[PDB]
Amino acid sequence: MASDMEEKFREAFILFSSCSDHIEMYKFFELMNSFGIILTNDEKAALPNDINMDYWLNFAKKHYNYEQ
Repeated sequence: MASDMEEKFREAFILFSSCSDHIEMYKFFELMNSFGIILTNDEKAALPNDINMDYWLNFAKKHYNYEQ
């Protein structure tokens, strides 16, 4: 389900951010790739410097491939 996935997204943010309010950019790349999300270079360059859980949840709901 989508709710199932949102809980997976949340727990993964906690893991990849080491329990922090903001995730380092290179760890954000690891986090998104762990869910199959591949950004283009200039999409990466457009990410804001400060990435919190709500940013990641909105991002993951937009980019995740629910077919796979």
